[PDB]
Amino acid sequence: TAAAIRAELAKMEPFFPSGLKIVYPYDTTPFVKISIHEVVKTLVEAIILV
Amino acid sequence: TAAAIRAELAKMEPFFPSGLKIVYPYDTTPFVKISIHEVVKTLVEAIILVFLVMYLFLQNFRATLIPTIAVPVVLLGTFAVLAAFGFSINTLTMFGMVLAIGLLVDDAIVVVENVERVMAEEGLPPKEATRKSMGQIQGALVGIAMVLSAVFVPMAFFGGSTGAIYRQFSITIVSAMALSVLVALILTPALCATMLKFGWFNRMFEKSTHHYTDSVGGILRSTGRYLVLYLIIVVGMAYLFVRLPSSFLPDEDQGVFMTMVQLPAGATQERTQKVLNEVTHYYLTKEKNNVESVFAVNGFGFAGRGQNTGIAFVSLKDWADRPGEENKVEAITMRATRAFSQIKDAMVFAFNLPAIVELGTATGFDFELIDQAGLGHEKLTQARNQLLAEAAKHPDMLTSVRPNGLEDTPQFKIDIDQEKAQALGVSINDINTTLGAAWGGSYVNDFIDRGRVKKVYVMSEAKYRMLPDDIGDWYVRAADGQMVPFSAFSSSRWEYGSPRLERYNGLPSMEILGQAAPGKSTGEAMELMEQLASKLPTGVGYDWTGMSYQERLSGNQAPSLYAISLIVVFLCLAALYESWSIPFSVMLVVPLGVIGALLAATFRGLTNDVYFQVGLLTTIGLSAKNAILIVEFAKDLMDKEGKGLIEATLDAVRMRLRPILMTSLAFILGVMPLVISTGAGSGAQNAVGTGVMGGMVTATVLAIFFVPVFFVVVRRRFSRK
Amino acid sequence: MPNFFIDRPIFAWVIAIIIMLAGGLAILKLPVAQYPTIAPPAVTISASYPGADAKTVQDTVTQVIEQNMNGIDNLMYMSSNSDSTGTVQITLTFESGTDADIAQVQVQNKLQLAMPLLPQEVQQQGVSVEKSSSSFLMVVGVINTDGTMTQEDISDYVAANMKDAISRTSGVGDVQLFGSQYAMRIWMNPNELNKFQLTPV
Amino acid sequence: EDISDYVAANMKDAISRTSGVGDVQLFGSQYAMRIWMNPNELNKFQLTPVDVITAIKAQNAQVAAGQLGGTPPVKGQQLNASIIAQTRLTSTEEFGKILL
Amino acid sequence: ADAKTVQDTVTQVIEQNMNGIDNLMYMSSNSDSTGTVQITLTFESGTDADIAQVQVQNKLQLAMPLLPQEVQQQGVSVEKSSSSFLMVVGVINTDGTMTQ
Amino acid sequence: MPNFFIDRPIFAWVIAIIIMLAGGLAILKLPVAQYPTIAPPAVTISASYPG
Repeated sequence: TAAAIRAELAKMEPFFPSGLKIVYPYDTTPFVKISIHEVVKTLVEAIILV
Repeated sequence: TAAAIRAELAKMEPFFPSGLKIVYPYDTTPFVKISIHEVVKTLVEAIILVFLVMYLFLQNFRATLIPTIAVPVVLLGTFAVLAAFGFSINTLTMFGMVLAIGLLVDDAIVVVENVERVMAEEGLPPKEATRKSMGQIQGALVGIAMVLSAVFVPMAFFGGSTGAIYRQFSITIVSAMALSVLVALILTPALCATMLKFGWFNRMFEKSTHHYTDSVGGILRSTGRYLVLYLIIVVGMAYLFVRLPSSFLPDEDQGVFMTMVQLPAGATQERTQKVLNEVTHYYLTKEKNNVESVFAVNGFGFAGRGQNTGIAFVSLKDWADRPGEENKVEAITMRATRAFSQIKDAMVFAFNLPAIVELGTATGFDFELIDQAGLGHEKLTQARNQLLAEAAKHPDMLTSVRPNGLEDTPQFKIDIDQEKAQALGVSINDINTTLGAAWGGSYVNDFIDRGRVKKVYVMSEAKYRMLPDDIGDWYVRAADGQMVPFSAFSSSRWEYGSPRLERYNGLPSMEILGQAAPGKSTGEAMELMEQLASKLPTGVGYDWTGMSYQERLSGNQAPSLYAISLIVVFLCLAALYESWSIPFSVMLVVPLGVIGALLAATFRGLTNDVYFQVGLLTTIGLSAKNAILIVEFAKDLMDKEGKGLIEATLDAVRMRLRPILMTSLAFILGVMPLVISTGAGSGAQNAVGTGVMGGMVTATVLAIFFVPVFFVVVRRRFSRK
Repeated sequence: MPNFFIDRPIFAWVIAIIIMLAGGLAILKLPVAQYPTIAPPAVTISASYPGADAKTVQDTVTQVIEQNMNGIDNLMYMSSNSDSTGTVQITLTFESGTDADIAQVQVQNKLQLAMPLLPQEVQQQGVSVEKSSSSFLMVVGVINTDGTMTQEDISDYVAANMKDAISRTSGVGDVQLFGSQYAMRIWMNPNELNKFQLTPV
Repeated sequence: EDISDYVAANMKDAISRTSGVGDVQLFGSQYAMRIWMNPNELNKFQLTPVDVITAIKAQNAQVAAGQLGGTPPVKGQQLNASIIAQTRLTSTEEFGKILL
Repeated sequence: ADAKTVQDTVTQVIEQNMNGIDNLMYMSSNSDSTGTVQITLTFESGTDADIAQVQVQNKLQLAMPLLPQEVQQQGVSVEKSSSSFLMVVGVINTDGTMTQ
Repeated sequence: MPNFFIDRPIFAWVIAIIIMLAGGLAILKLPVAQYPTIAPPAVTISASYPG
């Protein structure tokens, strides 16, 4: 859904008035993206130690 | 639903006034109804030809009654499984039975066709034969089936508007093929150990067999020309494959079409009718050998009511009464349009709705042209006007760009002066109501008509509301009781406004239909449009919706799938022969079949429609199945015998003749009708039929003298050095 | 393996048969629908404002409804479009797969919130929400052989007496009417209303 | 209160009709056509917001009007078009110049 | 009210609108002389009750605009037909203080 | 079981390719997130009628 949010948000910039920025404050999506790199990595890295 | 309507009505009929019939214009129901049942006839009947081929090759009753009663068992079982799987009976799910009737005659043949030999080895033993034949065959049936699956299933794994159409073939056949093997390990073995067991007649094959068994091996020797011949036949396809254009589903003659008639905005109801008539009449007089009825309807907008559009449900005869393509909805409705667009001063036109195509292949694009900023109606018109303009300069490629009927019409303002009115002691209310009660209707409340509550509306007799000078008739009592007339607190002025406001997704939009006609690529059009859709003044965005929503979305590469199918046809094959090398023996047939099909499809006026892949996979695979049994008998008549080099291939290709020629002629002569079919549902039948029959013959012989080369070519060239 | 039934048949000669009734039964009741479903669901609110007019229909109803349309799962687009024949139609194409019952629901929650702003005349007019294909299932001809009735008389008969159940029959997603049911009609006249000192009011 | 308006009536509708996008509460408020009463100056004219409202309500409203060449027309008839009548105030000058 | 003054102000109308609703078997209706209107609607064998009551109900919601104001104030309820189940506690007073 | 496969390891090995081949596609078009659906569903009514 975040990927659609931004995808739409991309659609509504080309038409923004004279000088309007879309700062992306508070978002709990980069966290997920990471706490999946972590595990997924400790997996290869599990597989290695064994 | 149609069952119900038609019986709801039923309960009516006995009670309506005097002479009041229900006639039946445009109905789409029965075609489906006839259609899937014209296919039923095919199975039913092809179970008959298969019974006869299983005769000129066997010459017994009860020894024929056995392989022919297999398919009918398997099939019926499929219908159960289908139901299990929450699926329905319908075209896809039936052709997938038809194409599958190959895969059933064969698996039965094959078995009895083998317990037919070994009865030329054991003098007179039934149970001994059938049993012996089994085992040295049973783990072979299991494997083919465990490998044809893949020649099917990796389709119906790519979803989208489509995919779910393929999934129907896939499942139908992945099962019903499985039932084949249960019949095979249950019905066909016994029962052919129950009721199993002309000098210029019989002797035909057998004499001409050695002649085959001779012509073989001998081949590719003191002229290696044959192993080259493949690379030729191969480069053979790939050509023709890119030449043959592709399509989803072949439009059909359902026995009914409709005719638009949208005049321009602001026409009159009385004129609109004129146009309707004439259409109603053209059909009536001219194509009266076809046009059995015409339900003319005027006022009826397909994208919304209007005094300027109309519709015509035209209804044909029983097909059977209209032989040759000239009496096809396609032709009927071809000349039908040329006749109109003539003598008609309105954009009239007739067309046959594309079956199963709830948007799938409506050919072209919707390009909604949105107003992304505070723009407004006028600007936007304009901005379209431009984009529309350029559209024209690039007709270099096939195009036909255009809007929908929101063309701005003259409107007649009437601006009430709230001062003069209160100044004359008129209220605004009293005014408003009078205006738009006489000129716009108003429905006060509900009276009752013979015991059915109905509506009640106040409004001006037509004659006192027809041109701006009548707004001259209405006065309005003021608070002094003096009757005051509009032209006392008001004043009018013609101008231009819009008879439709589109919006799309919340913003004002404007629909622009358009296609890339015969020539270029539906993806160019889009591209192009997008390109000139970035000029138009600032504030104008755009978008796709509909067939074009689903273009940029739903295309889940086939080859990209069909490869995962190679890999699985291989590892399976290997799996089976235990050789990272034997299986190319068989995979290599693949081409020999689709060689026929990408021909005949080119020979007949045909496409890459579905029904082509189904009749392409049913050979691609079947072909690779008769090829297993002729590469399985080697490595065996070789690894488990006193034989080898060509001694292997020997009685192998030798034994694989009667079965091949029998199946191949069991199917083909069976798919006979399909190919040249009558007319109802033909579309579907003809395409199924030409792609198979002409891709069967082309991999029956042209493979029968051809696998053997492979096999040797294969492993001999893996023992080299 | 085969051996089993090879010696002992009549045990295979019944599988086949059971197996056959299996598809006998499963045929009596298998849905012979036309072809598989492939078309995304689509709901359409559709209001109407008596002799209102396009800009008026829409700056006064359509935007009002649209604005209120959110939190609706699986929604691909919506597309208002609405005629100056006093008449609107908003059609929302939900995703593919989506449960039509629900969307149809989802839609009417949010539209419900607009009811209270429409113009009374759009209300009383009757506002509606549906879930069907665009393209017509079938047409039903109603013809009068004696010529004992007219066009206007039929569209009546037909509305009073037959739409009613059709409109109401499962699977009948939407009935159009090729005419109109009757109504007391008060074709006024100004010169008079004028004479006697009367307004439509 | 310039941009709030932007996002609200230029971007909040699609986002909230966006995929996965459940509910969507907006920090800020769309543009209203805010008219501010003056107490003594209303008083200065013998007038309550009641009259104010009254005004607004008939000065700025849309109004269906029917059509020349109406629904069922007289045998002949050629001309057919709407009859735009009274209508909504889009600006702010008018809201200013309303007749109390 | 009374039956006509109910069958034609409300039970009709209401009923000209039960169209749209899914799996419906048949529908009867009472209009008696005490202001009451029942209008039960039995539905095919195992259709989901929760979902039929929706739409039924949901579809009432469009007739209310045409119900008369006396009725839309009392409100029309929609529910699932059971009139006799589990237990029925009774609360009496056996010392004439409290009336019905 | 063994004794087969151990005799006849291609087939074996083949089974092992498929599983991997098969799955591991389902890595390329299988959902992804932090937690699956974990909280219970809730629904909210919302009245709001002037001060």
